Amino acid sequence: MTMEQFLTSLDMIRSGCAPKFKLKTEDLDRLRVGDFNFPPSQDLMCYTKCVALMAGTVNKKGEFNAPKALAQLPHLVPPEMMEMSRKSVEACRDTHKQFKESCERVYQTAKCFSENADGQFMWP
Repeated sequence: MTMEQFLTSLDMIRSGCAPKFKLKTEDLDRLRVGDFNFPPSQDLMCYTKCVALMAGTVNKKGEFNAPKALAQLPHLVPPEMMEMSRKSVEACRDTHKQFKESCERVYQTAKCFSENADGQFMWP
């Protein structure tokens, strides 16, 4: 995918997940720019799970599949974002083990991605 297709993909992914939850627009805006520096609601955490499930990077128990994530990357991010994404997958591959609940596992892995992103991070 191109950068242009990626940016638009963010909205398309959000549209298939956001209606399932009660979410604040201001929280979604902050995740969109990689700002995870605020307390999430349960809804917001499960929203992040719905997104990762769509991407095929976690199972229904929210366990992060780092081999599959790396295999999926070309269908998720453009070339310009591959190396940053690969690095973040490696840094955050074990975050899910600290947590037991599925939504929480995904949210904390996403939060780790944002903090280990050596550049601009964007979430659907």
